[PDB]
Amino acid sequence: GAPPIMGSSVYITVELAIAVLAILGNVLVCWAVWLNSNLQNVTNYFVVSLAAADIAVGVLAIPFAITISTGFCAACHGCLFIACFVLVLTQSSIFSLLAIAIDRYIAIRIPLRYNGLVTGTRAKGIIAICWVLSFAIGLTPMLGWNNCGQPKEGKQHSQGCGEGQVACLFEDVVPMNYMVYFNFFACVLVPLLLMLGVYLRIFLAARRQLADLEDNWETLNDNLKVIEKADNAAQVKDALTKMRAAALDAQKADFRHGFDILVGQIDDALKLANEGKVKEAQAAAEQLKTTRNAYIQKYLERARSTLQKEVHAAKSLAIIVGLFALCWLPLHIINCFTFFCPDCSHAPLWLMYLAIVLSHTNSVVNPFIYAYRIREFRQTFRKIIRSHVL
Ligand SMILES: CC(C)CCC[C@@H](C)[C@H]1CC[C@H]2[C@@H]3CC=C4C[C@@H](O)CC[C@]4(C)[C@H]3CC[C@]12C
Ligand SMILES: CC(C)CCC[C@@H](C)[C@H]1CC[C@H]2[C@@H]3CC=C4C[C@@H](O)CC[C@]4(C)[C@H]3CC[C@]12C
Ligand SMILES: CC(C)CCC[C@@H](C)[C@H]1CC[C@H]2[C@@H]3CC=C4C[C@@H](O)CC[C@]4(C)[C@H]3CC[C@]12C
Ligand SMILES: Nc1nc(NCCc2ccc(O)cc2)nc2nc(-c3ccco3)nn12
Ligand SMILES: CCCCCCCC/C=C\CCCCCCCC(=O)O
Ligand code: NA
Repeated sequence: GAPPIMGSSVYITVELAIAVLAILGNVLVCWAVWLNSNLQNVTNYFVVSLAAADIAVGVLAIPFAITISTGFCAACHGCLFIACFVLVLTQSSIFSLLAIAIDRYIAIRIPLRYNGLVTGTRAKGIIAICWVLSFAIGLTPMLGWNNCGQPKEGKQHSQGCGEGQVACLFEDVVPMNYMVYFNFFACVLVPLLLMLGVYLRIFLAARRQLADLEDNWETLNDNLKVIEKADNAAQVKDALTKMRAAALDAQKADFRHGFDILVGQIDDALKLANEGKVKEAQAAAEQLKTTRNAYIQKYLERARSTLQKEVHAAKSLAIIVGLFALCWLPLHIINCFTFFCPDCSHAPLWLMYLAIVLSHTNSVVNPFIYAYRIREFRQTFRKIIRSHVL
């Protein structure tokens, strides 16, 4: 077999390349939020917490990963910290992603109550709690759920470690039942499915409110034609009363002026209809068309635009969650095979390190998603680049 130093030279070189890109891209994200006040909102404070975790992958997790690949001799609990620190960062990322999804769900479901419920001070408290919990979850093996008590004696002496020390290799010290049941199923898979559900509910909420808007508009147009071809006064009254309710639920969901005019003109044409005079009620109802073409349509178009922007923004953030799953699932699935099929040959070492490298590349991608999908980030990236390096 080829000397190990050659394959490991490739692995280390790729890891360092990834580390550099992870640091630089995510520093740019934090720099962007710091300088641009329009990026300083609660949503982007979770983005920054996420960027901080990805910087930490480059500065600490990748160096740790290089170290533990050598199988060096170490006190088992020190090795455990080297092996598990990345799990703290991945857990922090999951909490940040989950918080962003819930944030966007609150924004679209109760926007009038959003800024009252979701504040920067409460968000900062949530970020601190999530980091603390990330340390507890990621370092649980250090509390005793580990195989430090059953060291591999052959590797210990073949590597020449003193006693009290282990050959520091991930799968020798971190139990597979922890990685599969606790880390993967409970701490990764369940939150991922939760976020899938929240984003589904976001798109459904946006679709329902768009439909409601269109319904109210066609209800105001349909009943206009009804009034224009009516003949009994009860006819005109029935239609006008269905326009008033439609006009009010649209009011809830200088346009306060446009609707005052609309409601007033409906009330006018309504009191005429109650008095029997229909032709003058129809005449009064036909001026609604200019209030509609002058105010209501304009507001219904920008309400449509706002929802479309929220949906497009929700899609961009959902892409972040999908790429997280794509980059981390292979390693988890491999662990499932190692754990659940003792009759299977272990995944080959080159595939293990490909899966590790892939998980680390996730710390590089998010800055690119922001620049391509989010105008405010893209433009802030441009200004920073063209001004502070050229
Ligand atoms: C930059 C600062 C904030 C963080 C860096 C701290 C890192 C380098 C420190 C903190 C704890 C340290 C570990 C503590 C215990 C051991 C066991 C020993 O047998 C080998 C070294 C080893 C594995 C240390 C490696 C270095 C280590 C991981
Ligand atoms: C998108 C998410 C929900 C997909 C997660 C599905 C994972 C848990 C599934 C997909 C393929 C499955 C593996 C397929 C084959 C085997 C071999 C069998 O001898 C042990 C179970 C084992 C190892 C399965 C474990 C569970 C597994 C890894
Ligand atoms: C891109 C993501 C979503 C899907 C990738 C699925 C990958 C991780 C799956 C597809 C085929 C799987 C391999 C199929 C066969 C074996 C041989 C067995 O003795 C060890 C596990 C091992 C080596 C599996 C490891 C996991 C594996 C490589
Ligand atoms: N199984 C596993 N192994 C490693 N590194 C050890 C790779 C290895 C595996 C077997 C072997 O004989 C020599 C080396 N890192 C790992 N990281 C993870 C992981 C992180 C998050 C989810 O899974 N799993 N995982
Ligand atoms: C400024 C950020 C500092 C970055 C710190 C990262 C440095 C790499 C950390 C771990 C390498 C040290 C572990 C090597 C122990 C080998 C001891 C031995 O010979 O057994
Ligand atoms: Na991350």
